[PDB]
Amino acid sequence: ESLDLEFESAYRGERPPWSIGEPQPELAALIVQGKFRGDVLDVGCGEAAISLALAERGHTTVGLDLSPAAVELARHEAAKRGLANASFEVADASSFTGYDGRFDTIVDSTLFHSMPVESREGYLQSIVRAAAPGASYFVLVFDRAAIPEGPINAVTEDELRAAVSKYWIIDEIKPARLYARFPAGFAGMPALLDIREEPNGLQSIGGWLLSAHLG
Ligand SMILES: Nc1ncnc2c1ncn2[C@@H]1O[C@H](CSCC[C@H](N)C(=O)O)[C@@H](O)[C@H]1O
Ligand SMILES: O=c1ccn(O)c2ccccc12
Ligand code: NA
Ligand code: NA
Ligand code: NA
Repeated sequence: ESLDLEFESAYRGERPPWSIGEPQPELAALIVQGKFRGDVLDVGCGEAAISLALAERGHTTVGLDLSPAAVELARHEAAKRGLANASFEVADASSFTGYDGRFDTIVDSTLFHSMPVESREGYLQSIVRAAAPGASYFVLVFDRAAIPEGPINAVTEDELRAAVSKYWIIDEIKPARLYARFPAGFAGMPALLDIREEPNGLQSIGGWLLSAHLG
């Protein structure tokens, strides 16, 4: 019912498959299209490869994660790179304040399914409160067709639309790939999940890419 210990352990190295050392490809694709604007919030940032990429491009970025190990790793990576633009804080995405009207772009790179269904309303009210007028919002989340009921709260397209449309104006929801480097034999033989083998030793699982804004 709570993943806090699991995420803390995965970041402490007791490396996470989703820590691919680059922003998620579906989200990098939006960055090159010029969709990321002004001050950015990387919500449930983890090791924050997307925050680092945006800070290198000139954005002032803030990454929030419930995991103190994730925050420390994100801060350690920004310091190795000599980034002054990127900051990180330990926070619960479902219930945080102190950033009223701050951000022009809010990105959720796989945080969405990493919290309980019941926490979604608190999370959506928190990020809207943290949004500047006319802010953009991007979500990359697992598809319920690929990830079953259990520790991960993956969504159907209709479920994602219903949840987010209450708070933001949705521009697009389209199928997407979530990339990771899984260990050999991950999820068994035969495999209990549909894991696609990708070029450059990567794997991917089915998901959704949502694009929204305030207007
Ligand atoms: N309630 C919550 N508040 C903030 N972060 C949370 C959270 N629940 C889960 N998380 C974080 O959500 C992340 C999901 S994993 C994805 C991490 C990163 N965005 C990436 O793309 O690599 C983890 O870092 C986890 O600690
Ligand atoms: O194994 C995973 C557990 C949680 N998250 O969010 C992921 C994201 C992308 C790829 C893999 C994972
Ligand atoms: Na969580
Ligand atoms: Na669950
Ligand atoms: Na696509």
